[PDB]
Amino acid sequence: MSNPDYCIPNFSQTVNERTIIDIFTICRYRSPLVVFCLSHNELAKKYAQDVSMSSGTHVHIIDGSVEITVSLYRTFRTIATQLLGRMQIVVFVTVDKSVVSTQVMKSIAWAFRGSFVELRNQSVDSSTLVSKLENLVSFAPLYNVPKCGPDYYGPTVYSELLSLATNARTHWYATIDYSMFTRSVLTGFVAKYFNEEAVPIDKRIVSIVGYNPPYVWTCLRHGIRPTYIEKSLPNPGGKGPFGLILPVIYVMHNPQIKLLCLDTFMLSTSMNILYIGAYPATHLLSLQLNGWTILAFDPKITSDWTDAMAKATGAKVIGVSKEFDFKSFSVQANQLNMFQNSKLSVIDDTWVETDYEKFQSEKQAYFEWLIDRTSIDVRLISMKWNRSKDTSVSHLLALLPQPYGASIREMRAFFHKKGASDIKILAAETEKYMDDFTAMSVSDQINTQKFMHCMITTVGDALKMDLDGGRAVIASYSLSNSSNSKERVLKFLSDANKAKAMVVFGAPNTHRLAYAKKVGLVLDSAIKMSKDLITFSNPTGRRWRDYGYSQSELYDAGYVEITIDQMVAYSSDVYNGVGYFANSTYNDLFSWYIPKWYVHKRMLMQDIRLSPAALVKCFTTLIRNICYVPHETYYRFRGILVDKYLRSKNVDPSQYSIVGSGSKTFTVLSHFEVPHECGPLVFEASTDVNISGHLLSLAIAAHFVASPMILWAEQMKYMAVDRMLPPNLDKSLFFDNKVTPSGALQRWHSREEVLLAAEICESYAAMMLNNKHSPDIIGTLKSAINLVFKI
Amino acid sequence: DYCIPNFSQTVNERTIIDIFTICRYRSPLVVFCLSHNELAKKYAQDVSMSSGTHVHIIDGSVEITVSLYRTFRTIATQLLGRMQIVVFVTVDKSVVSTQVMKSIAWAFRGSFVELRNQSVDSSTLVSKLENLVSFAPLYNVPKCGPDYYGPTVYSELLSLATNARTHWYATIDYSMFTRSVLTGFVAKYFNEEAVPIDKRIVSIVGYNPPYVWTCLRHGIRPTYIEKSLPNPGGKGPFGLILPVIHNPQIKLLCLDTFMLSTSMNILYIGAYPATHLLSLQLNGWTILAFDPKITSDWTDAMAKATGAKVIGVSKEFDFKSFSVQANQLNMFQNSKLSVIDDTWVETDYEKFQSEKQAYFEWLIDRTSIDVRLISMKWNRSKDTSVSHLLALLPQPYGASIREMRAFFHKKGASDIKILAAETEKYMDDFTAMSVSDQINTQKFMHCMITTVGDALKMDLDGGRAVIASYSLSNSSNSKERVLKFLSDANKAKAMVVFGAPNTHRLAYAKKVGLVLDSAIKMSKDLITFSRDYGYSQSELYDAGYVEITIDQMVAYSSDVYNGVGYFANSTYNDLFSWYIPKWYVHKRMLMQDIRLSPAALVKCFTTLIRNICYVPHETYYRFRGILVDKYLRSKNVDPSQYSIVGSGSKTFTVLSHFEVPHECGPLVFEASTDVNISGHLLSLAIAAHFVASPMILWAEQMKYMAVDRMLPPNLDKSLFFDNKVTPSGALQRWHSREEVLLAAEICESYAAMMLNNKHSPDIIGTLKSAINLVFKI
Ligand SMILES: Nc1nc2c(ncn2[C@@H]2O[C@H](COP(=O)(O)OP(=O)(O)OP(=O)(O)O)[C@@H](O)[C@H]2O)c(=O)[nH]1
Ligand SMILES: Nc1nc2c(ncn2[C@@H]2O[C@H](COP(=O)(O)OP(=O)(O)OP(=O)(O)O)[C@@H](O)[C@H]2O)c(=O)[nH]1
Ligand SMILES: Nc1nc2c(ncn2[C@@H]2O[C@H](COP(=O)(O)OP(=O)(O)O)[C@@H](O)[C@H]2O)c(=O)[nH]1
Ligand SMILES: Nc1nc2c(ncn2[C@@H]2O[C@H](COP(=O)(O)OP(=O)(O)O)[C@@H](O)[C@H]2O)c(=O)[nH]1
Repeated sequence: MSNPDYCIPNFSQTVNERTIIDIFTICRYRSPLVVFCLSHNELAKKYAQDVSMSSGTHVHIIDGSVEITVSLYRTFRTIATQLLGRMQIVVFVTVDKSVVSTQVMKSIAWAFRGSFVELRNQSVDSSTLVSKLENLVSFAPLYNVPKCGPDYYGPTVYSELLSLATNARTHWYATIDYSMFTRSVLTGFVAKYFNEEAVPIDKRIVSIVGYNPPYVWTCLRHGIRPTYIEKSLPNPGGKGPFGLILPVIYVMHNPQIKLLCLDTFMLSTSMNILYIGAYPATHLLSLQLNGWTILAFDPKITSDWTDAMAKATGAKVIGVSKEFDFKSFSVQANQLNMFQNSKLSVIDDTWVETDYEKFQSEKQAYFEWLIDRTSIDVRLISMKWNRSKDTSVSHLLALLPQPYGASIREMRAFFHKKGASDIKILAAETEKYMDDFTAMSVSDQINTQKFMHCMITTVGDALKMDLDGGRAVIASYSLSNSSNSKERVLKFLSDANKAKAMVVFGAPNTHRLAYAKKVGLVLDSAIKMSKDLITFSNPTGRRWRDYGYSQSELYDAGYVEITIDQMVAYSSDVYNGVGYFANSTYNDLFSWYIPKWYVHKRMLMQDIRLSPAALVKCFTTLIRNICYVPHETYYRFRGILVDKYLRSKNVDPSQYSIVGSGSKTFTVLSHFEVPHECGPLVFEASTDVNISGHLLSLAIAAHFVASPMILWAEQMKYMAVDRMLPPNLDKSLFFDNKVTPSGALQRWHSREEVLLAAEICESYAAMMLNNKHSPDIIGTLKSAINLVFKI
Repeated sequence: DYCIPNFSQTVNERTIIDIFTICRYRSPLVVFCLSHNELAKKYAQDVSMSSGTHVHIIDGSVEITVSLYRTFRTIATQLLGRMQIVVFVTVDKSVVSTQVMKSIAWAFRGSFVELRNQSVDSSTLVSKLENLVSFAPLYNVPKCGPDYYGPTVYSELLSLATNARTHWYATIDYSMFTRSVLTGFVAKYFNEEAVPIDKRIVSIVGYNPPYVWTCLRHGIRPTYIEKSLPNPGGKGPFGLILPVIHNPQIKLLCLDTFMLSTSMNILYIGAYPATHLLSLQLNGWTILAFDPKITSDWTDAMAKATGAKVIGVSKEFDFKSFSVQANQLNMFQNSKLSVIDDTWVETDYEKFQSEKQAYFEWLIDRTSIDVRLISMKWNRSKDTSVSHLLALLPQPYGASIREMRAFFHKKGASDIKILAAETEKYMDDFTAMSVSDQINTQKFMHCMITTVGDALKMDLDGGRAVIASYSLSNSSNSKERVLKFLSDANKAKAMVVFGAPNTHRLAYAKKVGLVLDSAIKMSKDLITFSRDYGYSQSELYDAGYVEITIDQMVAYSSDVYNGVGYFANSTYNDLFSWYIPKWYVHKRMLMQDIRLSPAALVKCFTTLIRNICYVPHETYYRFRGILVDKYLRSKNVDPSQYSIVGSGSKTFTVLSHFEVPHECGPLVFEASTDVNISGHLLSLAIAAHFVASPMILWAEQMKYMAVDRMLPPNLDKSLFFDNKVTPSGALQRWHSREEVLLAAEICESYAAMMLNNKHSPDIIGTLKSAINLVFKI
């Protein structure tokens, strides 16, 4: 009949601008999954029952009654459709590690934005296992294990949700936590790239464009070293060649952030470290330090300590249970023999209760000797400083406050070959200084870490840097010029891709921001834009401007969008960063991109880590539930859309018969062709055409969150024929795709079936979203897909 | 704000609207019974992987009461999730019977499929299984009823010819569902009260055509009461001689359900095959049927399907034999009788009618038989005089055929002359009307089963059953008079089922901006639909009436129900509430099996809010302890007399004896006891903002459950799967009166917390005052 208002499926009454807002809102909950591995199936079943009956959590048990790749396929195909349902989902995995390994299950979990718990080692009465199981029921529908990462150090404290003393509330800073998660994942991705490209460990250095403090920690957590690139040097305003002897004067609650601050910076300066007063050095256990050599001096050191430290960090650890001999000015003393003709830095955390000032006289005289050696490239020495008397020092680059010592009096000195050749430190300056430092707030003390970070900063124009050697760079806002910036950034990226460099690029997505503004989600108050020029502002009222970019602009410059989900899942085997709890609308406005050469080299075979599985079904299923679209009816609508499209190209209806089912979109009756800038699309008599359904649903999802569509399109281009699985990868990572008897990934679609889907994409979006879609989002996707399939 | 749980940023009037919208989807469940577990596993995998449907299989690896408890406690939390749920039941009928599984399905607003008799390669079984995958998230079996006759046609969703679309009139279909359920509830009432079959008659207040069909589907006879009788404008003593102008066999159903309303004994002339009768429940009726094509098998199949006593005669009826001893009419001596004459002939039809007319003019006047009504087809080209003609009517489903229906009756015109020209011109006009206007002429037939009278004045002796529909909420009835009428019905132990707009639910829907004044406006309790009086739960409980939801009525009535189901829930229908008399609630409903329970409402709104607002499971109970702390402070209870625990098992512990003043108390708390407040009361207060509420029926049951209570011996114990049972096999006690009234006392602050102060104080107020009456001292 006439009005669609009294017909189903119904888009006209169910999808208005407020439905679109609601889909945006629901996307903040799009990470419901917990993957929990344990070796006791009766225990799994008990907690599965407890959490589903008490909170409605959906529960699955992969117990080995079914072959593992089939059980994964069944379980995660179901889950993929449900990720926007706003209900928790838990998969218990109780098969052996030899059936599905820790690393494979963690990859799958993170590919579905889930938290991951591995406890299969544990006995049935293990207090930790029972604790984590009971936590499922206490916290559901939330969980206190982070998603997509083992650790979290933000303000959220799940135990506060259970305390009457806090009114059973805790902090929740989604954007800040997600931004930190993102910095972590980008670092992890570069770590994975180094590993995949077999870069020598001493060349695992990444350039961060723009000073970004968290990267020091994230890089050392991943065993790579950071260096910042700044266009200009703000004046430290102190004495010494560099102004770091007394210069003028995100959330991360790490337990011993004090010792982490110095040590992660010092581990940047050199792969070889002399550490005096090392015991216990428990904060080092969290880092990845393959390729580092740590010579540790302390009377408390045991054989047990050394072995634990090398096991946990991977560094070469020579632990000697002695006091250091600061009286012997010989390179042959203190075992410094191994550091001959090598770069070395020294972390001195020794101190004495009585005669401290004169203890500092013996060490400083040792460090002044050691700092100008010639058989050892001595790079930097860190020493505690508390001088009540006046003393002159040689080769002193930086006399610095402690950013995490919180109103204490002790200071830190840094010896360097190019520090001041002579300088007398008086005690009234330092007392009046540390008085100023004691006065400043907690936040202000921490931020003096900038002064330590100057020493691992480079001035220069990032757009002019040398990109040879597969150089790794992380770049977003600061990657820009003062002049002609957008054009210069895209040329730089295009050049970087041509050079086979690894410049990782992020930017606000123009058409997603414009869409979120148009439907009324983002206000002019918070973010404005004219064309691709965007003005941001926080409640503080500080404004900054930056350019939005689109997928087709980047592809034209040789760059392919990848999601944060894909980066962390791809990097799962080396990842040692933080996870997250909530998704953030603000973060979802940004897209991240990697150069085309690396996608072609390493990502054309779509295992689950590089797949769109966690986006390709959940928006479609949400809309079908809201709009009353039966499963088979959905495929009928696809057929009707293709019928209308072919008629608009004056294809005569006798050359094809519409089927509109899940297996056949239409059947070709007689030979015809459709003009297309990537074609013509050719259709042969007596064949079935089945268009690419993933293209259609990814085009919807690209309205709301960062899109895997370009990476998918390159994979789809590769999958015109069967492709043998890579021998170096666990076959289980391909569970979600069809595999032939020969062990090959089975072909997906012809180029016709893909480009036909691209051609009807706009009308599909208009149908599913009741003409409240974005033609611009569709158009940039369509243009990029046509470049992928360029003729 | 940057804290969780978070109601301040998550719940605004727009969230409230979205909750109303999600309530249209609150019937996601399918219960599918079959005998083949590998088939069940295959389609479970197919529908969950393709559409995300949540699937459960009850296969007997776990004892049945525990499996049901586990499965449906889980499902109760998910009913507002806007995702399909399928429970496959593969245990034998001996483990859980068809009627029990159907009662459970419908108590959870589900569709129900019973196919456990089928073999693994049954084409019907596979067909219904594949339908799950094709239609998901929808399904083409109706919820809460076997049949459906509305305009929604699921096959059309699959056809390119229709553009893969079909009709969807949620409000009209749910109103028709409602009529059907109200009828089946009265049929359940008649059965529980063992009313004799001859007395199973219900009065419908206000003319409402569909009730004739729903009543005969349940073996009940309808009677309409209307305050004023508009004369139809035609000839004869009642104006029914030429008055001024879905189901595959609605033609035959329309006349026959009406004719079956007039007498328990029927002479059916020309009855074969009468397939449409097989769908009615006709226990208590006797049908004498004449047709040559009648066989013994047709007779047996007819009595088996309907429960009627069928005498099938394989002859032509003899219109030439003018004695009560002929045509076997002897079985009807000293009883009522009506006659349905479906015969016709294509040669000499006029003379055949002439002879039949002579026969019926004699028959209507018999004295050894009380002949109530005779119907005959009428197509005459000659002028002809007629005696005892009560009505001469078009066939409302006659499309454009030229045949009429004559109705003989002892109170018809003693003699009248029917002019063929007049009837011809009447048929000219009728066949040229639109189909809708044609159908609406069935009101002339229903005139003959309508009584004029003020319903508020009617006699209510003998447990009389009345369906007031919405009619008594019309503003021409002062609230004062209706409530005294209802109060008198309850005291007289009558069964008047009463419906009315719920004043406070409607005001809330308007306040939040769901309903516009362009559609509905209200001043206090006077409501104008674009007019009725709204009623509230506290007004009606004072008049002896208890709210019951439509879900509970159909689940309670499930073993006699033979009505229609529905597919969509409807915002408009949910604005209304239904009420039954307290005396029946106390007699038959205080033991809460699953049919009379709030299980399908008490979890799904709370879980939905907790998901939106980031409320952990344990944190929810901490909030409840915090609310109780504040309440006790506000009553100047010294905080050293209690310690807040705020957990699922203890709300607080009592340290020293203390008391709280209360109009139903005082509430007494003994030292060294744990107090656990009634969580169901709090959840139902939320649900009552959005849909009709089981709160008052629940409260009566809760009052009964201060102590353990033995299970009713003549009910399948599996209907009690969802409540705790004691070692000795009793229903375990629920809560003390202190624990219930404490909940009522904090109810307002709980709704303000859960809905970010966008709740309705009036809805909470009417519930709290009714609960206090339930617990009155
Ligand atoms: N991973 C992946 N596999 C595909 C893709 N397209 C086709 N295939 C293979 O072909 C099958 C289905 O193709 P499609 O017609 O796009 O169907 P779909 O993946 O179920 O998506 P819908 O068509 O919307 O139902 C899958 O089982 C794949 O193994 C694709 O885009 N990505
Ligand atoms: N079968 C049944 N049992 C009830 C009902 N109301 C209360 N109970 C019983 O009383 C016990 C405590 O009830 P409540 O505290 O009111 O509610 P609850 O089911 O525990 O749910 P929450 O307290 O909200 O978490 C329950 O575990 C039930 O066994 C009811 O309506 N039906
Ligand atoms: N492990 C665990 N299970 C629970 C907890 N609370 C409830 N459950 C499970 O959830 C089921 C449902 O109980 P529920 O409906 O919440 O009743 P209630 O416990 O009295 O509030 C129970 O049978 C328990 O198995 C809990 O705190 N821990
Ligand atoms: N029985 C049945 N199963 C289906 C149908 N469509 C999909 N499925 C099942 O659902 C599973 C998931 O299907 P889908 O998500 O479309 O992926 P794909 O069919 O493998 O490309 C498949 O293993 C199918 O067997 C259908 O029309 N009937």
